[PDB]
Amino acid sequence: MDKERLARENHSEIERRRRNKMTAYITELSDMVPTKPDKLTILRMAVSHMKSLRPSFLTDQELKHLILEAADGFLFIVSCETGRVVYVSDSVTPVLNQPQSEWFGSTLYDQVHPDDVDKLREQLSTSRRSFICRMRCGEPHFVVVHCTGYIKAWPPAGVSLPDDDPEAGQGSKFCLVAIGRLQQPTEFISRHNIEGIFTFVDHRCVATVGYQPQELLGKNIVEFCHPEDQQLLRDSFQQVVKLKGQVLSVMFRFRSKNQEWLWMRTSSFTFQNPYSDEIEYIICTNTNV
Amino acid sequence: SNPSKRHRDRLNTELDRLASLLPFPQDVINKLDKLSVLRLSVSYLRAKSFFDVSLKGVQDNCRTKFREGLNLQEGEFLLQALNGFVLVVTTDALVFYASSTIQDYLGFQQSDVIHQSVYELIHTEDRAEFQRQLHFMERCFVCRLRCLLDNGFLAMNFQGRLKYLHGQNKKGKILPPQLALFAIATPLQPPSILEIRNFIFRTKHKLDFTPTGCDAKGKIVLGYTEAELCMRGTGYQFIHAADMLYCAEYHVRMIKTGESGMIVFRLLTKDNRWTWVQSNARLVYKNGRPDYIIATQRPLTDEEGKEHLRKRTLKLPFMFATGEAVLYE
DNA sequence: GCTTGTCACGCGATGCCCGAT
DNA sequence: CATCGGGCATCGCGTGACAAG
Ligand SMILES: CC(C)c1c(O)cc(/C=C/c2ccccc2)cc1O
Repeated sequence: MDKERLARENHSEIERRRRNKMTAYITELSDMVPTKPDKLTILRMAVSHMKSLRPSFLTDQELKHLILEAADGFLFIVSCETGRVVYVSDSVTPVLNQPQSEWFGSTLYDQVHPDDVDKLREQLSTSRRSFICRMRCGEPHFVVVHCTGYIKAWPPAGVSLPDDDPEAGQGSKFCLVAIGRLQQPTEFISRHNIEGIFTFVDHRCVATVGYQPQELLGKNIVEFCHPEDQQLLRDSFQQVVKLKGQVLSVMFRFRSKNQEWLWMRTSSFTFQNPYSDEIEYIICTNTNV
Repeated sequence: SNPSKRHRDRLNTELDRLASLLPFPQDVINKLDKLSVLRLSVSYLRAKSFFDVSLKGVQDNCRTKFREGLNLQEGEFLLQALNGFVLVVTTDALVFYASSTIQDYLGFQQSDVIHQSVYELIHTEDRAEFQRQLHFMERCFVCRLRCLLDNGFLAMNFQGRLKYLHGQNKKGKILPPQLALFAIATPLQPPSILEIRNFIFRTKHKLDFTPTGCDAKGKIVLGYTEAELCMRGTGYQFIHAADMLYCAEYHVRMIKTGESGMIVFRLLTKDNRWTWVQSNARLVYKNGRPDYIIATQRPLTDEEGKEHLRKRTLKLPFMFATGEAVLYE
C-alpha cells in the first residue's frame, strides 16, 4: 500500500510490542523477587532485592559451577619449565579419584603415563593446546584424559605473590593453564613397521573396528588380536618380509572397541624402496568378514 | 507539571536505579536501553535464584596464599581454558547465560544475548537440530552459529548436559523446573597444514631418498630440525599412504632419466599433520654417477591439493585413502 | 538519504483513595 | 455498614524527534 502509512503502522506495532515486552519483563521481576501490585511497586521491590543481592555477571564460583556442571573436568596450572604443578582445583578428586595432596609438590610428568611423558614435553615446549594422555588414580590405574588449555605469562595479574610463598623462588616464565576431562562391514588400509606397529591408519577403521585412528597408531596390531591368533599373525608378518612384493593373506579375530571379536582377513605385502629395494613398511588391507 | 509525565518520571527514576545496580561495567550500563535494562535485571535475578539452589576451594591442608589467590579466580581460569564459551539455554530456547568469551568467538557481547532467544544466533539450517537436542541426558553435537568477526558463520562443537533449572518460579492459572542445556561450545578442528605465505624449500636426500639436509623454510613448514629430519628413515616414511606409489613411480622416473617431473603429494609434519607439496626431484652426479637428490617443494593448499588429486594422471591402489600417521626414530 | 529503533510526550480510559453521602 | 463522585495516579496507545547504522 502507501509508503508512509506502511512505515507508520509498522512503527505503531513496534512500539506496541515494545510496551508488551516491557510489561512482560516487569511481571517476570514480580515472579522473581520475594513478594497484585502495580508496576512501580514491582520495580521498587526489585531494586531493593537487587541491592540486597549486591564487575562480572556471575561470581567466580558461579562461573566455575556452570562450566563443571556442563562438561566436568578439572583445572590444572603447571609450568612449561619443568611441568611443576603450580595449582590444581578440588575437582581433581571427582575426576581422577586423587586428592589435591597428590598433585601439589609434583610435576605433570609424574602424574601421566610414562610412555606419554615425551608427548607431554612436545606440548610444553616454549597459544592454545589440546592433547590427550593417561593420568594416574590396589596397583596403578591410568585413565584417558582429554586436556585443553593455553599458555599464560607467569605470574598472573591481580594474584599477589607474597615473599614467604613457595612460589617466590620459582620464577616461572610460562604456564599451561588447562582443564582435563575424562573419557558395519567395511575395510581399512594400514601401514606397519616390520615389527607390526601401526604407523598409518585409514579413517575407515571406525567403521570396521570402531577405534579412532589415534587409538591404533603406535600400538602393535597383535595387541588387538585374540591370544590364539597371535602366533599365526606374527608368522604372517615375518614371512611377508621374506617374500617381498608377494601377498600374504591371513584370517584372525580383532577385538573391537566394544570388546567384541570380529573376524578379519588381512592381506599384507612389502613396500620396496625403488633404489635400495629395502622394506619401507608393510601395507595391510584389513577387511571385515 | 503534568500528571502522566511525573508518573513516567517515577517509572524512569526506578529504571535508572535498576540500571545502576546491574553487575556490568558502567560503560556497558550507560549504553543500555530501558528494555535491555529490565531484561538484564530479570536475567541476574533468575541466575542468582538458580544458584541459591544449585551452588553452595583449596583443601585446608595444602593452603598457601598464592594458591588461595589462584583459587579465587579458578572460575575465570577455567573459562579461559575452555577455548570457547559456556551456554545455558532453557526449554523456551532462552539464553539463560553466556560467558563473556562469546564476544571473542562470535562477536556478540554477553550483554545482548542473555534472556534472548538462542535461535537468533543459530543457523536456520541447524535450529531444528538444536531444538531436538534441547528435549541418557548427556549431549554431544555440532551447530553453526552467527559470526560477527567474519563481518559469516562458525561451526561449533557443543558438549554438555540437560539439568533441571531450579528457582525459575514458573506458573499457570506453580510449575516444576524444566531441563536446561548446560553446554560448552568450542570451534571445529582441521587436520592439514596450509602455508599462509611463495615458500619454496629445498631438501637434500640420499639416493634412497633418505633426507640429509634441509633449508630454513623447510624447517618452518615441516616442523622438524635437521637431525630429527634425517633420523626418521627415508623419505617414504613421511609420505601419505595415498601418495607413496606415485612418488615411487616418479622416483624410478628420476632414477632412469635424472628428473622426477612435477609431482603432488602429502608430507607428515612434526606434529603429525599432512601438508600438501608440489615437488621435483633432481639427481646431482659425481664422476658421472648419481650422488644425491635435491628435491624442491612448494607448499600447496588443500583446495588445490585436492584438485591435483582429482585430476590425477596415473591411478594406483589406495589413491583416495584418508588417514593419520606417526613417525619414530 | 533510507531504515530501524529508542525515548518522550499528548491523551484519554480506568484505577486507587477517600470524604461525603 | 456499604455507595458515590474528586482528583490524582496507572496504564495502554499512537505519533513525532532524533539518532545510530
Ligand atoms: C625430509 C622429508 C620431509 C621429505 C622431503 O623433504 C621431500 C620428499 C620428496 C620425495 C619425492 C619423491 C618422489 C618425487 C619427488 C620427491 C619426501 C620427504 O619425506
